[PDB]
Amino acid sequence: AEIYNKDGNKVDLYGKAVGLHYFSKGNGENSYGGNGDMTYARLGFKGETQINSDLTGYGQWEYNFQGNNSEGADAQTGNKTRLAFAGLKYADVGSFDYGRNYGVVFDALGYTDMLPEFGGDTAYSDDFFVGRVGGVATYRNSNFFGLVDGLNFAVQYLGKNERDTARRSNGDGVGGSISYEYEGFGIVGAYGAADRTNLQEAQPLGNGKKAEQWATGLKYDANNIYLAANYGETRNATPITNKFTNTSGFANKTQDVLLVAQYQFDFGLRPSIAYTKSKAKDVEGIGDVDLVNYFEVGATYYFNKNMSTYVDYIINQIDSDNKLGVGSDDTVAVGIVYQF
Amino acid sequence: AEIYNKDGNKVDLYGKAVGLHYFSKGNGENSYGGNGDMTYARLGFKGETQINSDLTGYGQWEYNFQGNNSEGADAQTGNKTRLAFAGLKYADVGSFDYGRNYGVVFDALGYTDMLPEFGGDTAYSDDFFVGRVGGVATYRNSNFFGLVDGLNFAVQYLGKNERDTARRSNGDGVGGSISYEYEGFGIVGAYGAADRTNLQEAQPLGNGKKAEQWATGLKYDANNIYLAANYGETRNATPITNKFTNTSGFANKTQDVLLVAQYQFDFGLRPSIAYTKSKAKDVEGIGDVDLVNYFEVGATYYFNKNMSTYVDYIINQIDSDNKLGVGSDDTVAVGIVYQF
Amino acid sequence: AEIYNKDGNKVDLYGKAVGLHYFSKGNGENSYGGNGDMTYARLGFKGETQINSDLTGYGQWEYNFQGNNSEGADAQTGNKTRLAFAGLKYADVGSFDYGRNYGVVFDALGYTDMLPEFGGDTAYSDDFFVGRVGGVATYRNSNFFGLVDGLNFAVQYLGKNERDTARRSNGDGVGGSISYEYEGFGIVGAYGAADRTNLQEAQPLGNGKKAEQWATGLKYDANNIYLAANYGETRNATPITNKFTNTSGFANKTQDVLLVAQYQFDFGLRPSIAYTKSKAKDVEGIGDVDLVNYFEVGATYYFNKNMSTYVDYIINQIDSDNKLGVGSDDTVAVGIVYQF
Repeated sequence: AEIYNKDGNKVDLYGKAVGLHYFSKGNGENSYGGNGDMTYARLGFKGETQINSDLTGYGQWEYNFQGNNSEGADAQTGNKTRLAFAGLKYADVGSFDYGRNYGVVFDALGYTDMLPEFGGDTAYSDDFFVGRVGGVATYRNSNFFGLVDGLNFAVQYLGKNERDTARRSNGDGVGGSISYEYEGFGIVGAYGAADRTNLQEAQPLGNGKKAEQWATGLKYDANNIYLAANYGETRNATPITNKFTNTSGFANKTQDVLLVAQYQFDFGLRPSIAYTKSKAKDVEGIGDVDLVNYFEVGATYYFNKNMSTYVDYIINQIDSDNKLGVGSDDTVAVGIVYQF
Repeated sequence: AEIYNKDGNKVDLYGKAVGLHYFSKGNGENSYGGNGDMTYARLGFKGETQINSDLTGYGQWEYNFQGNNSEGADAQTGNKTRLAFAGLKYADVGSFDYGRNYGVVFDALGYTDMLPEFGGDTAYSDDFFVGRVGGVATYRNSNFFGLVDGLNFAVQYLGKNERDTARRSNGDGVGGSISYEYEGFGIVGAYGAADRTNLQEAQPLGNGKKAEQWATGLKYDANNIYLAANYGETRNATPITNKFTNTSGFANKTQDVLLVAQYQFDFGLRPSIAYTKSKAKDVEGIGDVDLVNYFEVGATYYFNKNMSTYVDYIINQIDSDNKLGVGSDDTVAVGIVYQF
Repeated sequence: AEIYNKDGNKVDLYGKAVGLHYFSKGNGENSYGGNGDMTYARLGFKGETQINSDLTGYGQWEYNFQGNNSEGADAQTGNKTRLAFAGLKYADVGSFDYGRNYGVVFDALGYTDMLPEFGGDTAYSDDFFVGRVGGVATYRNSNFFGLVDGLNFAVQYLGKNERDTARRSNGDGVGGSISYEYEGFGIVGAYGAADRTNLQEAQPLGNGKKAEQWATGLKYDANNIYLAANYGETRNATPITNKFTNTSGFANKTQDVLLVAQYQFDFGLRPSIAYTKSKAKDVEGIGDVDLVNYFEVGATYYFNKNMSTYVDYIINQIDSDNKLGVGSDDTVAVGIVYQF
């Protein structure tokens, strides 16, 4: 909500309290999403100041507070800053921002990251360019310097983040996206490549000095209908774990497909149908194996802009004999959301 | 404070900065409350949106930031989300919310949880139904569907929270409260029962498959006078530790009494007198032993709605030979509170 | 930004999102500031309520959220409450506040703590009176009870904070500051002395039962010019580490000098030149050694009150053979700041 707007500066202080519960069978160790309380809250601010008629400065910060921990020792589990960046936007020359932000390959993966609760499975955090990452310098142009309405592009510089863990690290890299929107249609293409750290190369799964990710996207977004498809491939970038062996690393290559179809009724209801499949190829010792593979059916009911409820159901197609130990059980999520 | 109210949505962003210091003798390892700096801050939001004339949606989130840690390694000690829930309220049919919220037995224990600093000793966090807990689904009715003014009830469903620690866990359970208010008087009754996890049953103190808690409450709240009494009993629910042995678990049964008498002067001062006693019975190897036992004398001075100061003094009656090692020294707390 | 002002209470909710990157050579283990992403965000509130015409109550809380951690296990690294206090201000009698606040010796060290990114090197956190500390009771008088315009003083009581670490602990102590301001000129003097804990005395570096810190300050602050000098000395208070040996403790004595010269152009640019040097003396086994020693050159460009960018460059004069292992490489910091 906009809580301040004076002298050229506007601040939006936003957040949500999500009462959320996952229903699966087991111990929930063989299901898609897990089981039990998943309640969380979000808090963030978004600021924008008009320096002059052509120049805008902006900043954004967003945090995740889990609401399913006790008030004991595990109290901070899962808490974290999601976004933290500041930038400048100038006329039709473009915008530049630096900090913790979305990788450029999410410019394409955002097309299908619209399910009520699940979906967006290949947009991993701290995984080069597909999700939220630290230390990215992003340059974005809209409408090709004001000359081609609807044609955008971006280039992103990713600085090395040598962390304690192979999973959360990355070396330097460069990525870019180009997209075109016209009358409800949109097409995007996005590609990133980066070096891998020593710690990443010491991992038993995956071999290579460079990580690459690319995705394509196609959508139709108008007349209360939302249809979108993504196709992407990664080399040495998708994090995987062999549960049997307890060995971890990156998939040599993945081939990813995500499809979503939703419809927004005027009275508030928004059904959703999706299909997601991600398969790893050439995994040392396993060969080809599915990482993700389901059908989704769900609905969101929007009481208004501040309140909603949803049910999200994953009809998991992972087989029980999946070679990496990837869970095969279904998951149903039910949620009540207040937001401002 | 209400910082936003537009288009049917109102957001209250609230908080406090509490400069707080406990005074006790020792090393403060044999006193009631401890000793030294206890400064903390609170931040929270409360939202409510009017969907239509009969239907309200709401959400609340509240966090505790300790202000007595260094900026080093111990910086997060004691920080945590206290509340995180969202719900819907419909006409006279009732309200339903889900998330981290107060257990239904706090519907009765809240009567005497009014001391300036201490008190509310049996309303433990993450302890089934007596305090703040995760994964509770709460249904509350006011005025018996609009037919009986002042008669309320609630039913609460508690989902299993299988945590790392016996102390912070719980199995499934159901609890309820009924209360009646009339012209300054109020009477409540509240009861909850839940399964205990394996980890809870593996503990050396306490034996049983089910945890039960109930409390009764009586109050008089009018004419600047506040008088309240609680009587409650628990089976297998109150967490205890034998400091000598360093063995921990739950008290087979407890018998709890809490009394409070306060008076609010018009000029700002609010003296308080209270008495609290909680005794465990049938503790393996100890027999009957006091957990809590004191007299309280205190005062709060309210400069206005935003500022106050208080002194809270605990005249501890625990004996020095208490068998579980429960501290016997007095504690004095002094506090300066700014809130919004 | 002031987001609430009604019925005598005003709340300022403030913050910033700082996209920040340090450039140094190495592994950055021999540079002044380190290397890589240093993005962070700040969130805080400042409240003030007018109780009556002579009496004001106030509270402040401020937190640091790092933006250069992954969303994994290291997510909280560096997060912490910086300030948390509440107080009362009465007419010309003075103000009193208690909580986590700046030590009184920062009353003098604040003179030169004005660099764009670095500087303020001897104002360590959780180090008795020179920086932010927990459990301080501060009394401050302005204009000598309203009788001497520009003459101020403060007295501060520091309570023992017996922490897990020698570095973040302190015993009881008392400190004070006196300062005088007149037509752009300001002179301050500040001194604090405290007991040291057992854990502090068990450390291999430094010998003594009491920690002392004092600093003097002189500034000229008017006509867009800012010039300031600090001179200070510490006994048993400055934390040091011998990287070779991996032994840690406090410097027996330090002699500290800090100089800053800045100029504010009307168009937004504010160049800065500074010099800082801190030398430890009588360090067990080393003799005299430099802790800090550089020249700074930098600039901040202020687009307006909400947006700025800066470059801060440290021309390090530490030699490569420095006996404690103190880094000798330069550091360049570049920052884009949105604030509200």
